Amino acid sequence: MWSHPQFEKASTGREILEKLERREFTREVLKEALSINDRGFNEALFKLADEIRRKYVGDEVHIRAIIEFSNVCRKNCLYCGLRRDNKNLKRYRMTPEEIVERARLAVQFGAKTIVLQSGEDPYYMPDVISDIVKEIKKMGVAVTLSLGEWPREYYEKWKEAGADRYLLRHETANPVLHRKLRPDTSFENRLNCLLTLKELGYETGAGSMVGLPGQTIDDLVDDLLFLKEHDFDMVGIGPFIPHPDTPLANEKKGDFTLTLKMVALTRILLPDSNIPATTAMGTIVPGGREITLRCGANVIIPNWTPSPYRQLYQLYPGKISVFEKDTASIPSVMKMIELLGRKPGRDWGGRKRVFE
Ligand SMILES: Nc1ncnc2c1ncn2[C@@H]1O[C@H](CSCC[C@H](N)C(=O)O)[C@@H](O)[C@H]1O
Ligand code: SF4
Ligand SMILES: [Cl-]
Ligand SMILES: [Cl-]
Ligand SMILES: [Cl-]
Ligand SMILES: [Cl-]
Repeated sequence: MWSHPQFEKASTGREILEKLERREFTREVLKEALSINDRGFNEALFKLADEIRRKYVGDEVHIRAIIEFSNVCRKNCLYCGLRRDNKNLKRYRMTPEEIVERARLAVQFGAKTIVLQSGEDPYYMPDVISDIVKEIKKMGVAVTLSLGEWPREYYEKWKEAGADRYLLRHETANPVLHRKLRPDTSFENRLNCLLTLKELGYETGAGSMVGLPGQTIDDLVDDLLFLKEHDFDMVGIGPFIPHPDTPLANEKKGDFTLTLKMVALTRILLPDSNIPATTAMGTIVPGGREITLRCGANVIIPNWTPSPYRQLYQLYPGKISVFEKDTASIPSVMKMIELLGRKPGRDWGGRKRVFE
């Protein structure tokens, strides 16, 4: 019959940016934004996200000092170096005293939030965690937990102990892919944990990997819409990095640009959310965290795990620099912040509601 030509790419690209600026976040708009492979479009997207960042979360880059206190995990996620079937990794557990005193040292170096992260290690759950949380809360700082999926009763105990925030990335909002990559659990379980945490009054963090095997652009759009639906306080996003001692060893690595676009779109969708420049972004590209901080991120998470454990928390290859002294990360990120013309957080850096 009659013809159906495409609009010119330049004019399409400009209309998408205009729709984002007017906050018309249709599925087709988000899909096209993630599908365009044009450096000028991408740069404009990043500039929009940076503008939104400046307006609604300002110039503070919040520093969260993480202690990865055990690499023992009862789960078997296909992507993760810590999966239980990986026997080519030395496992470790830190004592409560080691954890508490290491947190105290971060606080003295100026960290206003301590993040405690581990594999799903039953040793500590729930009472050892509670005791550690109570001790760190006496230091005058925020406490964030990232311990995986546990019963409501454990989450309730940890909140009573004084925990402020919980990070539980949704990983992938595609339920079919979620079950294939995380064969012990389900997207439904993961979402129920996130809903429970919010109900209990935690500030909650979700987020996802970009470039997982079997994940499409339509799946990434579903990730963005899920994030928007829940108005998450925090969103952690990074590229999938294949680990050699996992079933996903020979799969494609996630793409840096596409991941940066996911960060920028997250900022645009959730203007006053706390969004880190993740270590995975710094792993895949030299200076990756600094780039991400100019594309909508406003949080950085220096690695505060001590030797000799630090080098064993091998979620993905390249994660830990072996040349670094284990107290170098906090000063390092402070210098990075200074060089970007930003400033460290003044207070605990809790999510505020200033948009709308
Ligand atoms: N191969 C890989 N590439 C990139 N990020 C990875 C990865 N393996 C794991 N991660 C990320 O590292 C995060 C921490 S795992 C530790 C916390 C807890 N076990 C949990 O699963 O929530 C995960 O949420 C995941 O998104
Ligand atoms: S992602 Fe978290 S739950 Fe899954 S294997 Fe790794 S440490 Fe365990
Ligand atoms: Cl945090
Ligand atoms: Cl994160
Ligand atoms: Cl990361
Ligand atoms: Cl670091």
